[PDB]
Amino acid sequence: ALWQFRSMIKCAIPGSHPLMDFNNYGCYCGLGGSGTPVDELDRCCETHDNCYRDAKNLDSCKFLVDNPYTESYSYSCSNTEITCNSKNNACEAFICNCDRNAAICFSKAPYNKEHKNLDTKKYC
Ligand SMILES: O=C(O)Cc1cccc2ccccc12
Ligand SMILES: [Ca+2]
Ligand SMILES: [Ca+2]
Repeated sequence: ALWQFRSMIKCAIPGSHPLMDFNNYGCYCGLGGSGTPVDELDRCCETHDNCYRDAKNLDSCKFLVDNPYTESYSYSCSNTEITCNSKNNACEAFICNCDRNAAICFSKAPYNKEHKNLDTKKYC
């Protein structure tokens, strides 16, 4: 679920504040997305967006309000290590891995201040 993804980021990148840092970054980090990502970080977000897309299109999963963000899994954090609980059902595991892969990705992408709150009507 959304809150848990926020905590994943705090786990992968300890000195970080997610809502502020990664929301409305580039073209994909934020609600929806458009165009080509600008950045490796932005790419991390596009892949996340696509991961949620695929999850919605697993005909065996029916998320509340049709939003995968709505779905909790369990997962733990041990010194930069995110671990998805094996006991999460197939749909929760999938979402879990979207979030975790995205937090691992964010932790290795260059953060470019330029791109925070990008003019998306122009550059995306
Ligand atoms: O996925 C989204 O729609 C927005 C979104 C994207 C990336 C990181 C985030 C961190 C905290 C809250 C929202 C976030
Ligand atoms: Ca997005
Ligand atoms: Ca759940």
